Amino acid sequence: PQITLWKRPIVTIKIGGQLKEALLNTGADDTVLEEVNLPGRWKPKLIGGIGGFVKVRQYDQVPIEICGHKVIGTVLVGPTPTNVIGRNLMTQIGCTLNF
Amino acid sequence: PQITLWKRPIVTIKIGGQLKEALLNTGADDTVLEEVNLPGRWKPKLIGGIGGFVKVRQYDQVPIEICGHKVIGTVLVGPTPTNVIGRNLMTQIGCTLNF
Amino acid sequence: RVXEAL
Repeated sequence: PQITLWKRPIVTIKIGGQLKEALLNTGADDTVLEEVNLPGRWKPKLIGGIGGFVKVRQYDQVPIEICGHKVIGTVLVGPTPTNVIGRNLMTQIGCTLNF
Repeated sequence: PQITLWKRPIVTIKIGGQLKEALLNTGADDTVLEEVNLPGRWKPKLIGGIGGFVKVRQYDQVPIEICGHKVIGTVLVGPTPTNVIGRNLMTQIGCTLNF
Repeated sequence: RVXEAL
């Protein structure tokens, strides 16, 4: 699909057997979700945005289906005003900017 | 051009006669820069991101050339960790996400 | 409004 930018580029994902929506975010290196629950071990991490830093759990090799495309990568779980898919997953689906 | 997401989608801009780099950010509604000197009147605004919220100046109708494409629109000036081109300007240059 | 690194 081609997605224009007149509205926020939001897509439906499935992760951990649950359905969420999330913003395709070229401004984000990493993928950050809240209130998903992933199984197993994680590592504590801190991520930074516009107004400061937050603590997140880092999970590796998490299966995520992103607008009907199956991918595996790192998923960070923590406080965020909104769910974000970052470049680490976007490259996996072959997502580009075009102008 | 087409820009893949294996690294940060950073472009060169000219704004108010100064040259800057900025990150093409589908996750930002608005365009936020630091250390730019815009002329004239402006209104205080607060923007939010991950980590919390930042006080900014809002300037309307600011010419800005973004990868050699001339557009006009709202530019926010305030403490950001990186300069961001938002969707408000990206739609003006015809920028889309493709996968 | 304006979305991350480190």
